[PDB]
Amino acid sequence: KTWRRWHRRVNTTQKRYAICSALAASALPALVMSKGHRIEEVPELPLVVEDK
Amino acid sequence: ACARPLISVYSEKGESSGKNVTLPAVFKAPIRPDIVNFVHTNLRKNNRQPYA
Amino acid sequence: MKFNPFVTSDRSKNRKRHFNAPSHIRRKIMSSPLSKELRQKYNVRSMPIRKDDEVQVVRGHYKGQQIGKVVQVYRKKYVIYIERVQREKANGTTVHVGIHPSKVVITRLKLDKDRKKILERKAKSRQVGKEKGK
Amino acid sequence: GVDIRHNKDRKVRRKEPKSQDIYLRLLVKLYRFLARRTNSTFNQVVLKRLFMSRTNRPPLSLSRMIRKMKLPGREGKTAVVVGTITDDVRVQEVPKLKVCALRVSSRARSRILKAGGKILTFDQLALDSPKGCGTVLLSGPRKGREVYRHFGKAPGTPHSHTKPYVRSKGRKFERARGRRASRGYKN
Amino acid sequence: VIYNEDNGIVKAFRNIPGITLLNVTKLNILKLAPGGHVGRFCIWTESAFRKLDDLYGTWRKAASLKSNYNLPMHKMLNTDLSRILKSPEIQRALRAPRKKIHRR
Amino acid sequence: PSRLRKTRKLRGHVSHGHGRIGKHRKHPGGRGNAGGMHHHRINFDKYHPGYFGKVGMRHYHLKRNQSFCPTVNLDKLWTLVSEQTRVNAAKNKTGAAPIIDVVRSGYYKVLGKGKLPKQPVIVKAKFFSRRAEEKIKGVGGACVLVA
Amino acid sequence: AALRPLVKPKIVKKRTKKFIRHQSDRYVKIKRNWRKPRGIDNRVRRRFKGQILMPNIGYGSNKKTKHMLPSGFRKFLVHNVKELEVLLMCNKSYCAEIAHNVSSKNRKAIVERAAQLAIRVTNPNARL
Amino acid sequence: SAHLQWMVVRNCSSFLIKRNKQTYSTEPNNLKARNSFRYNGLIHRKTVGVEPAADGKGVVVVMKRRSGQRKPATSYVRTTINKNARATLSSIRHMIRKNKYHPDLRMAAIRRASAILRSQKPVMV
RNA sequence: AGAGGGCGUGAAACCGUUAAGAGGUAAACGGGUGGGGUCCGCGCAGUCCGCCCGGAGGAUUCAACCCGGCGGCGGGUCCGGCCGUGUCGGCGGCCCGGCGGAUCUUUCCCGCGCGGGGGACCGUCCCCCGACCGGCGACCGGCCGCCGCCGGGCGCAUUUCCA
RNA sequence: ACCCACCCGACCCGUCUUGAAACACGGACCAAGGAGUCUAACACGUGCGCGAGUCGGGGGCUCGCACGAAAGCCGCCGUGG
RNA sequence: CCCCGGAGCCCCGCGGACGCUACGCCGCGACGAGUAGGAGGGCCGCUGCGGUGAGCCUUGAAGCCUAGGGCGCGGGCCCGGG
Ligand SMILES: [Mg+2]
Ligand SMILES: [Mg+2]
Ligand SMILES: [Mg+2]
Ligand SMILES: [Mg+2]
Ligand SMILES: [Mg+2]
Ligand SMILES: [Mg+2]
Ligand SMILES: [Mg+2]
Ligand SMILES: [Mg+2]
Ligand SMILES: [Mg+2]
Ligand SMILES: [Mg+2]
Ligand SMILES: [Mg+2]
Ligand SMILES: [Mg+2]
Ligand SMILES: [Mg+2]
Ligand SMILES: [Mg+2]
Ligand SMILES: [Mg+2]
Ligand SMILES: [Mg+2]
Ligand SMILES: [Mg+2]
Ligand SMILES: [Mg+2]
Ligand SMILES: [Mg+2]
Ligand SMILES: [Mg+2]
Ligand SMILES: [Mg+2]
Ligand SMILES: [Mg+2]
Repeated sequence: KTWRRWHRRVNTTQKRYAICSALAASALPALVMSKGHRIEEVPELPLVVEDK
Repeated sequence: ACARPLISVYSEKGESSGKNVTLPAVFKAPIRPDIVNFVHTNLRKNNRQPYA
Repeated sequence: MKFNPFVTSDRSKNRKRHFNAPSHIRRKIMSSPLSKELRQKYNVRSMPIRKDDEVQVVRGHYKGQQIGKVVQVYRKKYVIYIERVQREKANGTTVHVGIHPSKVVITRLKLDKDRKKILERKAKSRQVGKEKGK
Repeated sequence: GVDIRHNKDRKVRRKEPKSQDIYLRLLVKLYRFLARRTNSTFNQVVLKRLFMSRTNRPPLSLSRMIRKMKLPGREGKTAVVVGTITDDVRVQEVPKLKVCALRVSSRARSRILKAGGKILTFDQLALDSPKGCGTVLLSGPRKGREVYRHFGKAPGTPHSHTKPYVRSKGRKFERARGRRASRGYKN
Repeated sequence: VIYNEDNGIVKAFRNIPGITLLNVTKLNILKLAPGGHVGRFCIWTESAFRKLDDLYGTWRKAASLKSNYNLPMHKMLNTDLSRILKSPEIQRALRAPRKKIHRR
Repeated sequence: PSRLRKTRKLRGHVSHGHGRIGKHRKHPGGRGNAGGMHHHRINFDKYHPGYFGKVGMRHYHLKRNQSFCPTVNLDKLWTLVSEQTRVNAAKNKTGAAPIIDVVRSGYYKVLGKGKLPKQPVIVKAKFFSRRAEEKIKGVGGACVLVA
Repeated sequence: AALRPLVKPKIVKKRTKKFIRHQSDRYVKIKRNWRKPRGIDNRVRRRFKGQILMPNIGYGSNKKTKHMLPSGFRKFLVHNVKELEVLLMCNKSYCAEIAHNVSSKNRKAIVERAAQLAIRVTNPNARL
Repeated sequence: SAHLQWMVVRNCSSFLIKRNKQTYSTEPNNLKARNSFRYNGLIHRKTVGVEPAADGKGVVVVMKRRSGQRKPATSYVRTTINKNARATLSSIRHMIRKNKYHPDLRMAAIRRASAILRSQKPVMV
């Protein structure tokens, strides 16, 4: 049927918690290599570049 | 409050200049992959077209 | 990617618009690139092929350096027949083996006024595009 | 053939927390090691109450924490709760505290840190007192949930004070035959 | 790649395969943790790495762009339980083990 | 997740968890709440008392706008007002006695549950409880009506 | 000479025949894969005398010799050359197994790399 | 720290490999290739890795520096040992012994180093 | 065409032929074996080697030990500086910082008793040097101990490879 | 693991039943399809976030929608449950 | 009346696995029937999706046949030939 419960809404605080955990594990290169990103020449893993 | 290091800002050719920004506490937020997987697999169902 | 929501980008719909295209769209689909001398002389990347254009065969079992005139352009099967691109049957008669125009390079065009104005329009569009990119 | 009644051979207690949360699993590992190494029973009770579920570790309130810590003898004492510390807005004054918990809410945390107390975690509690000396282990209201008001003796039965499952309370949904002496019978 | 303003970075990192662009205030969970796996290689800018503090703040400061949101608290702070168990404050109180394997 | 439901562990089992002797028929005891006084009477007596019968008067055009009377206790009374108001209390050599407007906070009647701290107040509410008024006048406050 | 394992135990097996399904001899649609009888009156289910036997937990092989080849190794399915350095510290107890979908061009490279790394392959002479 | 990211990595890492009852781990600086808490070089503060040389003769030894986290380009230092193989085993043994540099990886790194030594020679006739 | 105009691959039920085995308790099955076949793994002996040591054949270099350079680990009176948290000092930023308040002031201003901007007050976030406790894995520059790498002096009782 | 030979055992599966190998029923054989799903109301148990609060429904503001009819935000952050 | 960069020991309070996917490894003791039914584990199987394997592939994918080698108690799975 078309009226299946297709969509799921999550709590806003849970969505903010999960996105803060994702931003926190965007650091920690042991979690980045275990994801599978080749990292071997990256000078600093919180890679912040200019505003240019 | 936890420890916050000082991340450098790289230029357009590598070659890190004298600009240094303190790391936010968002990167020191706790990691819970069960919450990340919960929120991911519940928000992933929202861009899903119906079939009948 | 494509951003226009009116462009199709669908598998079966693009196969439908390809294999059920009318003749004036089949003429544009059956276009072939030009040789490097013709590209340097006209600044034209590709052109649709005509009844009596001169053709080198680029890929296939009939690959070679022989410049062969097109016998005829058969737009139903999306194919062209060239002079020396033929094959003997069992009964000894020679039948021209068709080559798809994507594996076909043009060495000499058969120039008329319509082809001259098409190449001038395409060269003007390339000039406007190069000026916009410059 | 031996006559063991095998109905109760498998003890149904918790061996591990059913949750997959990794901070709680690290706290579980640390208190596993403290339970099977230290001779104290405090670490065993802390491990057993880290095993339990969310409806089984009840939230403990700040005014009940003040009440149970202003008992005589427990000066210089810490309060170890294996659930959550919730704030009560109906208490006015709060003394110095030393509260160990899994999670303290923001209002209770601000109230304790404004009163001048200390809020430790369980790893800091293990670094402070590994055997559990100077501790009082507390727990919130276990029967305090609304779910226990429907349990026990059945309604429609004399000397029973069980809340029945009513979709909407009012005048004409109940309090008729079965509750009135005029309509047949009451209980 | 996380960008702050649109001045051509979205047009630039557009046909290079693999790069997903995210705005600072419009961060997406489905692109910061694809497939449920939490780690992701991210390239920040200066005005993104400075605006994260204006998005979520520290523990002793509010979000300052959101209405009511503080950072969450850790269930345990020091997660280096190897260092915790090899610290002398616990091993002074620990007893002697029983590791002699007594077989049948 | 149909991967984790019970119908996967019942593949190969004949009666599918619903009994061999008494089969899973369509409606063995009627549809819905069938049989109130008959054959479900023991269930409707020992689990739903008061379900059958009329009681009380009938108010035909009822509306919650007339009977809307939200209640607040004296135990949560300083919660409606900011904390610096009770920081700046028992001072200034005056008997400062701040005003707690209850209708401004969103309640009408002030009830008398709980302990009230020793500080004079001016509670402005539409209705009062007698026990609440006794606690307020015992602390040293004043109950002011408002419409 | 061949590649010898670390230890060579005597692999004992409680049963080496297959647990065939009931009436698979009679019917062609009934495969040899085991299905437990769940009938009210079934000879195999209530275990009469001299029939097919049901697979119980009692036929379990020893944990030291479980999943063990008759040569003394344990199989590990290997697709490419990079997966051969996985078994570099396990060559005395584990052996490589080249997959079916691996072409004959790099199969020779996998065989010569395992010969350099002293890892036994149970099928080196297959394609050539 | 380390146990936290081990609790993350232990089941959903890209280098994890199941398939036929053994769970290995295929990242660099994982000698003995186990999916264990002892043998994992990405997580820990101190990391010993043993690899064959790119030229084909010698063994490179990888040491984690400790001088900077969050910086994978300068996180490791590589050295090359191409000697008469007894000095190779003794040099790697002294690296892991005298520097107090995580002595649990010591004998296993000796195993992997001397297995690479037997790898870099003509094996058959 | 081992793709031949209902033609991509072409299973099972069923049929034909060839090869093998068998045949009077209908056929078929389980347990235990034996015999005959089709293939697999050896083998003109497979005794397989992995270490340490002794002996007779060979041999290029280097380790032992010093010199110069580079990189790494550990650390002291914490050596000097950044960095970093808990308290104290200047209440200093408070106006040379924004916010919020159900604390006052219309001693003020503007738009007409109201709203905003001022003025104090409170709460939340920061500046400078100095002390103590944990210098805390958040970083360096010198100093010491140790380890590894490169180039020489190291000519042969040392050193390592083939049999 | 293919076939044959011997000794002992061994009645044809599913179902209704107190009882089936049944002179009880369905059943020549084979291939494909084929039967506990979805919405709502609840009840209990469990996982997560916040906590005397919680939730944003609905709506509105940002991107022109490839990824999107996703995501982010709200003196509507509480009208309301 | 001395330190174990080493007393040299069936025990090393000096750092301390070969043994540690701590959701792991190891050591004892008891038990093992089962319909209707209930619960748990599946590195049993099918299909599609988000990640992941610098995955496989015309130097041969899926499917199919097999008198071959096997593994798992089993569901089934991995190779060898066409
Ligand atoms: Mg039993
Ligand atoms: Mg039981
Ligand atoms: Mg059953
Ligand atoms: Mg039935
Ligand atoms: Mg049932
Ligand atoms: Mg029934
Ligand atoms: Mg029976
Ligand atoms: Mg064909
Ligand atoms: Mg086809
Ligand atoms: Mg085809
Ligand atoms: Mg055919
Ligand atoms: Mg009947
Ligand atoms: Mg019965
Ligand atoms: Mg009968
Ligand atoms: Mg029967
Ligand atoms: Mg009869
Ligand atoms: Mg009948
Ligand atoms: Mg019939
Ligand atoms: Mg089927
Ligand atoms: Mg029920
Ligand atoms: Mg619940
Ligand atoms: Mg309602």
